[PDB]
Order: sequence, then structure tokens, then C-alpha cells
Amino acid sequence: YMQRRLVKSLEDLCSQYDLTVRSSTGDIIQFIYGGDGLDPAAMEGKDEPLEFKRVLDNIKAVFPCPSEPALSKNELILTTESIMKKSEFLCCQDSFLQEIKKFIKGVSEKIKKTRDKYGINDNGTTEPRVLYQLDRITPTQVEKFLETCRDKYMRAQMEPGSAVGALCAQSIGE
Amino acid sequence: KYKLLVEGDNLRAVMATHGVKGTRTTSNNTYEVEKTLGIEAARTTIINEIQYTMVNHGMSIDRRHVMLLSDLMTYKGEVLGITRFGLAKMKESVLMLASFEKTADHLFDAAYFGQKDSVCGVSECIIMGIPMNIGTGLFKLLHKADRDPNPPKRP
Amino acid sequence: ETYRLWKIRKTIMQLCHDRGYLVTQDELDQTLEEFKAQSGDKPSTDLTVLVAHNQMFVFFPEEPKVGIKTIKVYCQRMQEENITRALIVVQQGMTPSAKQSLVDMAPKYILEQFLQQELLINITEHELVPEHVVMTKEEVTELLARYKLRENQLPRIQAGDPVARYFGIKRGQVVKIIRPSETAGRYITYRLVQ
Amino acid sequence: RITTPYMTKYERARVLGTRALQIAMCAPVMVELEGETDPLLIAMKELKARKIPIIIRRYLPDGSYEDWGVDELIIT
Amino acid sequence: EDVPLLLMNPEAGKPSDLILTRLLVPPLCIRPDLTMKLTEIIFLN
Amino acid sequence: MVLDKMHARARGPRAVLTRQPTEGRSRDGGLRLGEMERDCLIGYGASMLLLERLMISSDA
DNA sequence: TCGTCTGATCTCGGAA
DNA sequence: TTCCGAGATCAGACGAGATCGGG
RNA sequence: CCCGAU
Repeated sequence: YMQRRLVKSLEDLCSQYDLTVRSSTGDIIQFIYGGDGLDPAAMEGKDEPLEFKRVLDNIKAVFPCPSEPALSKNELILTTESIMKKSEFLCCQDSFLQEIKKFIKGVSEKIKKTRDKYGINDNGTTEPRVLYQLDRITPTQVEKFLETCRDKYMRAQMEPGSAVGALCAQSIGE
Repeated sequence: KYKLLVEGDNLRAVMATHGVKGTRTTSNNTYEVEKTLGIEAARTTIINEIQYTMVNHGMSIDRRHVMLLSDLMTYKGEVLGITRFGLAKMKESVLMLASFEKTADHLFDAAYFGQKDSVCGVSECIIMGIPMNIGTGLFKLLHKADRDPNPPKRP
Repeated sequence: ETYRLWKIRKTIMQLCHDRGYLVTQDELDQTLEEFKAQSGDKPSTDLTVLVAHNQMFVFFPEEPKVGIKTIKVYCQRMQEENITRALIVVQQGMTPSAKQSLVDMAPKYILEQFLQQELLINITEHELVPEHVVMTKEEVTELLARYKLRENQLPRIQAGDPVARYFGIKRGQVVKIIRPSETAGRYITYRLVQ
Repeated sequence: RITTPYMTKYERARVLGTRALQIAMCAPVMVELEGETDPLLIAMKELKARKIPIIIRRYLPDGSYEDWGVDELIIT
Repeated sequence: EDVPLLLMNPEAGKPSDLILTRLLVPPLCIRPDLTMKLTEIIFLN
Repeated sequence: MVLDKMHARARGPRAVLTRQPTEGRSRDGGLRLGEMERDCLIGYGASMLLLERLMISSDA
């Protein structure tokens, strides 16, 4: 019965094409669906579309780039600003675009904390060469990291016209 | 640290007493937050007290579903609970109400008023056999064949 | 005890600061010691504020149940001072014949009514109530246009809602609600009033 | 110009919905097909080659519209 | 004048037909036991 | 045993009153796509399916 | 099978 | 004295998964 | 209506 009452009120909602969620009669229930306009289905764990620790380690392993300079802390924050305002990342609303930036500086400080212990990056040459593979973040990866975190964020939006309340009635009822 | 939970209902008489910081006190009765603390706090309890009772039973759920159910339930002025009665105050069309409970009274009363309903939603487009506009019937499709608004002939 | 005859005065001078009057900052925050100047006298009306806009007139009638005659005590000084808005902060409540006397004299003078224990907490600084902001007349026209929405069709808040009654809002105005979230904190919703 | 430039799953379904039913009524095929007899399997070959004679009429709910060619969209 | 004030949209129907002096019988194609209630009327009619 | 329960109905008898397919396998069946499965077909957003599944191949 | 909401009479209480 | 209005106190409603199988 | 399946 509680499945029946729920879906007999919530069935005629769909996220319209200007991201608003309206009733059948045109009246607005939500201005964006759920604040960010994001699918709960495509949503990653913790109610966040990315879980950035997993994507960055995925990018480092799918694209390890040997013979690359991998310099950091002085270039990483500089490459992540040159890429992020580059003809793109306008449709990313700047609540997500802050969240990349606070994660990138969060992994920018992790680099300098290791290079604090040893291994100066004077030009990227110390005598034990292995030390530059401690936290390798080389700028072929960090630009592929952004082009993935953009497109994973853009894909996991609420597709317009998606019977939004009819998803809600199942997900409360089941 | 100390707090105290009551089994009562008189909220603002509890919120106003000496010693209780009334800025931080909640209920679990979403009507007594609506009467006392506005509608917007009554939205946040319907978010909370569902998401409190859903994580209590295991049963993880996205908040974006509860952020929709609460925001439907309180968007017409007051908290409209999803019963037979709350549907009358939410929907205008008759057959969507008439396909729900009280099919006798809802059809006669909308004949007493001269109720012109348009056929929208899904509980009427399914009854009438129209392709519903929710989902795949939202947009419509054109064809891309060779055409132009052409010049006429001289008359 | 006096945690009231003071915090009520603290609340309404938070209230009429939010509604956009000119309360000087030192008059806003009082500790109880700043109100212990009058603290022994008033238990055993000496409390009435007039403030003007950048003009309301609050009342604390010492009668528990304010009757029609008690309103009629300051119906005349309402029209004497040419003041337009008033407040009647009551102890128990109004007599059920007296609430019509507000709506009989509706468009001339406003005179909204509050209870005592309704006002003993500032519901704006409650953690559950988000920051309502009354929008201007031109703030509505840039709202409706961006969403291509008619004035109706917005989500609706009642006129007798506790936060609409706080901010003092007639029918037809649109509040802007900044609901705080966890990923953004700037989940903005609007509400037309009923 | 303001809606999402990604072809939604409800637009891919109906474009494959009606291009299947068009091609099951002897429409001209745009992909020089290779023995597929299911009309639906022809239509996904039409989508991936991005040759479908269909323009999506996207209705903003005020009543205004915004056209989008199926060539001019990002499928998944 | 006073028909719309009872909220009866008079294009749909005036209040004189809230009571029954004639009665439509349903067609035979939608009843191939309600026929038995119809003949019980014409007996009493 | 599955011989007593195997069942398929292509197009057969319709009920005399409402002209929908009948109920039962003894009367050549047709199984009710109930209103709970209507919401499943709503939540997928499949609009043209529901016109096909509740007007075309049931009561045309 | 109560369970619910509704709406319909009474009565002690204040205003003129 | 008056009483006009309002909080208090009964009575009636119309709800309560889905399908499938046979006597 | 019973019964029985899930």
C-alpha cells in the first residue's frame, strides 16, 4: 500500500530541459534536481560523483608516462590552473570545481611532504633516480585527470525528462 | 555532555524555557516543526527523519531521493502528507485523483464543478492512451529531409 | 526569570534589525546586567519601542489576554503618531474576538501579533531554519525571467508561516532561501508567499 | 543553445525508436548495410555512423524550443 | 447570475439537473445484473 | 511440473464485456501487467512502450 | 476491523 | 443583560501488496 | 469463494 500511495502522487514529475523539476501542471517543485542536478544512480559512494582518490590512482596506472619530468608543487598547482580555465569547465558549477581544487592542493601538499623528507627537485635530477617515483603526478596524467573528472561529472547529471519522482517512489518503497 | 529528550509535542513551549538553547532543538513530529519553526525546518525534518530511520535499518539511500520527496511534500504552503487527502491538495486533474482512492466522490464532485482537466501527467495519458510526456515523450522529433519555404510564382 | 523580559527585547531588536530599521548596535546587544537597571521593578508598561526605517511600534501589554479595549488603548496613539506598522507581543494570546479587530482594520495599520514564548527564541538563528531573505521587486523580475516562470508556479510559503510572520511579509512577495548543504552550502531556493 | 549537449538516454531511445520504424517501412538507408535484417540493428549502425535524418525538438517547459541535430550531439 | 457562485460552470451544467426526472439507461454492449436493477425501476415506475 | 504451468498467449479470446484478454490459462490466458509494473515502466521513462503495452496490444 | 480526518453541536467568557 | 465568537466534545466515513493455479 | 504457488 505504501508503494501505491507513494507512486500515485510522485509519478508525474520529470526534470525538464532547463534543469528544473516541475509537476505536471507546470508548478516548480525543485529548481535544480537535488541541488546539483545529479543522478543518484550514476552517483559514486559518499553521494559524490567522483571519489577523486580512486580516479587519480586509476589515471596514474592506466597512463604511467615514463621519460616524463613529473615535477610538482611548483608546476602542479600551475598546470591545474592553466588547464582548468582553458576553453572548458564552464558547465562545471563551481562547487564541484572547488572540490577538484581542494583535492589537487591536497595532493599537492602530499608531494612536498615526501620531498621534505628527502630528494630535492632542483631540476628533477638527484643521483638515486628512483626517488622521483615516490609521488609521480606527471603532467600528462593531471590533464587526463581533469578531462576525466570533468566528463565523469558531466555524464552523471540528471538526464532531462527522467521520471524523477518515479525513481523516488521506487527508491523509498523498495 | 548532557542533553535531554522529551516524549511530548508542545515544541515552542519547550524551546522557550530557561536553560535550553532553543536554537539547537529538533523534533521528530514534522507537523510541530511546521507550526512552530516555519516550513523550511519542516522540510529538513522530513529529510532527516526519513534519512534517520533509513540508516537505522541498514538500507542506504541517496539523499537526492529524500530531497525530492520532502520538497514535493512541502511546496504548496504547508506540509501535504501523501495520503488520500494530501493528493487532493496536490493535484488538479480528476482522473489522477479518480484512479487513486475515493473514485465515487472524486468523479461526482468534479462533475458538480465544471471541471475542465487537461490530459497530462501519466495517470491520465495511460488511461486515455496518449504517449505520456514524462520521459521519452518530453521532446518531439523532426525530420531532416530536403525542404525550404520556397518563392511563389508571379500572378 | 528576567531571561525573558530581556531576551524578548533582545529578540525584537534582532527582529526589527532584520526587517531593515535603524537600531544602533549598542542598543541591540544587552547582557542581563545592562537590563538589571529595571530588573526588580517589572516583576513586582515601561517597555515600548518606536524605530524607523532606513516605523514600527511594538507593544508588551501586561494583560495576559489582550482584549479589544486593550488594543483600543493604542488604536488612538497609533493614528496620533501617524505610524503605520505596529507589533503586539502578548503574554498568553489574543481573545478570539480581538484577532478580527486586526483584520477589520487591515489596510490602514498593520499591527502584527506575536506570542511571548514564540518570541523567546530567535528562529532565524535556529540551526534548522535557513537564511530567508526577502527579495526586492526587481529581484523577482530577474528570477521569473531566468526560469521563464509566471509569478505563480513558484514553490509557496504560507503568509502565517513563522518565518514569514517574522520577516513581516505581505502576499505577493518572494523570499530567497539559502539552504545549506554539504557539497555546496549554497543550495538556493525561492518561495512565493501566499 | 542552453540545454545539455549530451544525447540523453531518452533521446537515444526514441531516435532509435523511430529510425527503426522508419527503416521498417522501406526508408532509404544511410549506412550501406552489411546483411542486418533486424531494423533496430540497422539504426544503431546509423547512429554510430552519425547519419540519421532526425532533428530533436527539445521543449523548454515555458513553451520555447531549441532544435538539435543528431549529428550535433555527443552520444555515449 | 447565481449559477457560477455555486461554482457550477454553467457551460457544463446548471443546478436543475442534480436530480433525476429522466434517466439514461446504459447501452446493452456494456452489460452483456445491472439490467436487473433497471427493470426493477420500470416495475416501480 | 512445468507442463501444467507453461503458458503463452499470442492472440486469442477477449472477454465479452471489456474486450481485454481473459484471465487464466484454461481460457488461453493473458497475464495482467499490473499497476505496480506500470510504475516500473514509468520510472524507466519508456513512454512509447506504455502506449504499446497498454493500448496497442491490449485494447486497440 | 479499528484506524483515521471532518464538521456538527454545546458552554463558559469577554466585549459594548 | 446581552451574546457573538470560539475551544471542546461525538459520529461518520472508506482505506488497507502483487500476481499465478485448480476445483 | 476456498485451496495452493511465489
